Amino acid sequence: GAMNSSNYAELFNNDIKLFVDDTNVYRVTVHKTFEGNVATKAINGCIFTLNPKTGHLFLKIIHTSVWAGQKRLSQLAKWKTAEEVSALVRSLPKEEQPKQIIVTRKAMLDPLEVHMLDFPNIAIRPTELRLPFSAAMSIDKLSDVVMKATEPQMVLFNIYDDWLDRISSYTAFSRLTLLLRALKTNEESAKMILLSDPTITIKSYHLWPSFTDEQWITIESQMRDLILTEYGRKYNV
Amino acid sequence: MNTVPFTSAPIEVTIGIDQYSFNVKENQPFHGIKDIPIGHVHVIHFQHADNSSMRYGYWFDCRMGNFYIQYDPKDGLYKMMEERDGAKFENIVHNFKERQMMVSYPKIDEDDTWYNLTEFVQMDKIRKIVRKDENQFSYVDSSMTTVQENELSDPAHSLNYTVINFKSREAIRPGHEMEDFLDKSYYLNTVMLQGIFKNSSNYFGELQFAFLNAMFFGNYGSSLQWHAMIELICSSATVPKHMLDKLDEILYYQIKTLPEQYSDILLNERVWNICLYSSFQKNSLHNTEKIMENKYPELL
Ligand SMILES: COc1ccc(Cn2cncn2)c(Cl)c1
Ligand SMILES: COc1ccc(Cn2cncn2)c(Cl)c1
Ligand SMILES: COc1ccc(Cn2cncn2)c(Cl)c1
Repeated sequence: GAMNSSNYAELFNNDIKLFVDDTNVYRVTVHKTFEGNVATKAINGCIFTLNPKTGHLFLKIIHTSVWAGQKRLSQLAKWKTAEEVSALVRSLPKEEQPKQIIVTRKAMLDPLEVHMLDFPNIAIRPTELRLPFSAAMSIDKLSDVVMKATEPQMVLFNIYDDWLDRISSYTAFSRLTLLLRALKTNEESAKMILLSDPTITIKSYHLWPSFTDEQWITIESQMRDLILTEYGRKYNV
Repeated sequence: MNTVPFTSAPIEVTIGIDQYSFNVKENQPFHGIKDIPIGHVHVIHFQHADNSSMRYGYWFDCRMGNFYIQYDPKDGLYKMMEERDGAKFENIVHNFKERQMMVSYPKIDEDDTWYNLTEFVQMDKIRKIVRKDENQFSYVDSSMTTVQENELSDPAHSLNYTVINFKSREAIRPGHEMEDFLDKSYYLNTVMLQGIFKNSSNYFGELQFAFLNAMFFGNYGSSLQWHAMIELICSSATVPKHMLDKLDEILYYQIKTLPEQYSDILLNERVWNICLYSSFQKNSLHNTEKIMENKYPELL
C-alpha cells in the first residue's frame, strides 16, 4: 500500500527500492505571441529516480525533442516517465532491480504499473508524504546538465555525496529532504546559506559543499529557521 | 408453448421465471408453469421464504429436452431434472393442465422485454460458462464466484466468464502501453472479438448473461463481468458501428428492467459516469443515456 509517516523507515532497510518523481519531466515557459495570444515553449526536463538507501540518483534528462509533434503533453509526460523507468529497470541486472518503486504522485501509478507488467514482483506504491523532490532543479549541477543537454541522456549522481561514510541513510535522507524543502520554500535564502562561506567548496564530484559535521549542524539549523521563517512570512504568524 | 411441471411445492418459496416473480405457499397445490415461449433461453429461480439467503435457479431451453422441478428434502432445494421418456412426460403435463394446477407465462402484443434481454444468449454458451456437462440445463446461485474472482475456491462450481483485465499483458501490446491503455480498441477488436469471442454476438451474449445473473441472483462476480464488458467497449475509440447501436439497445432494456430499489448495488457509479460522459462512446448511447438520466440521475 501507501508509504506514509507510519512506515517511513522501510526506505532504509535492505530491500532495493527507488523513488520516482516526475514533477520536472515536462517543463514550459509561458509567453505571449505577437498576436497577443499565449503559447508555451518547452525546456529540457528530468526524471528524478533515487535509491534512498544508497543515494544513487538516476537522472534521466528529457530533451525537448521528445515532445515534438505530440499532443496532451502533461499526460504523455507521465507515460514517458514510466517508459524510461521501465527501461532503467530492464537495463539493470536482476539482483540490482528494485523490489519496490514509490511514485511521488498518484497519477504515475497506472502508467508505471502498465509499463512494468513484465515485472509482476515489483511493487508499485504511492506515498502520502509531501516530499520536496521538485526542488532537485535548484541543485546547480543538476540543473546545469539538464539545461545543457542536446539529446536524451542519463546521468548518474550520488545525491548524498560522501555523507554515508559518516552518517546513516536515515540521517542522510533527512538532511537531503531538509535541504530540498528549504530550496523549495525560498531558493535564494537557501542557496545563500549553502555558499556564503567561500572557504567551504563543492568537490568536483559532489553536489553539496564539504561541510564538517559541526558545520552541517549549523547549516541544518539555518535551514530549519528559513523554513519556519518563510512559514511566518507566508501565513503571518 | 412449453411447460415446466413441478412434482409439488413442499416449502414456501418465491418462484421467478425470467423477469417475473410470484409466491407459492407451503404445500400449496402448485404443479408448475405453462405457456413458456419456445425459442428463447429462460431462467427459473427460487428464494425460500425462510432463508432469503441463496437465490438460486436454472437456465434452460425447452427445445433441448423435457424439464421439471421436484423438491429434494435432503439437499433442501428445488431441483431441475430431465425426463427422457417423452410419453410419460406429456401424460403428466396433460394431467396437470386439465386440473389447472399450473400458472401461465403471460403474453402481450406490446411486450419484447425478455427477447431484448436474451437476444444473443445461447444455451450452448451458458453451458461453457457454467460447467456441468451431464445436464442440459445450468444451475447458478448468489454465491458462485467467477474464475477471475477465484484467481484473485472450488473450480467445479465457478462461473467461467472470459477474464477481462485492463492492466494485463493480454490487454497491452509491448510498445503501445499508453496507446492501448487509453484506447482499448486492440483488446476489444483483436484480442476479444477476433480472438476469443469470434464475433460480437457471442460477446453480447456473455454480457447479457452476466447482467441477468447479477440481477436475478445478486451474483457479485457477474455484475463485475457485466461492467467490464461495457467498459471495454466504451473505452475503445474504434468499435463497429453496428455494435454501438446494438449496445445502446441492450443496455437500454437492462436499465429499464432493473428494479428501482436495486440500482444502488447493481450499478457501478464509476463505470456508468465514465461510459456516458467521459469515454470515447459518450455520445453513442443515446437511448441508454436518456433512460439513465430520467431514472437514476442520482447515480450520475
Ligand atoms: C412434475 O413432473 C414430473 C415429470 C416426470 C417425473 C418422473 N416420473 C414420472 N413417472 C415416473 N417417473 C416426475 Cl416424478 C415428475
Ligand atoms: C408464470 O409467470 C407468472 C407471472 C406472473 C404471475 C402473476 N403474479 C402472481 N403473484 C405475483 N405475480 C404469475 Cl402467478 C406467474
Ligand atoms: C471482470 O471484472 C473484474 C473486475 C474487477 C475484479 C476485481 N475485484 C473487484 N471486486 C472483487 N474483485 C474482478 Cl475479479 C473482475
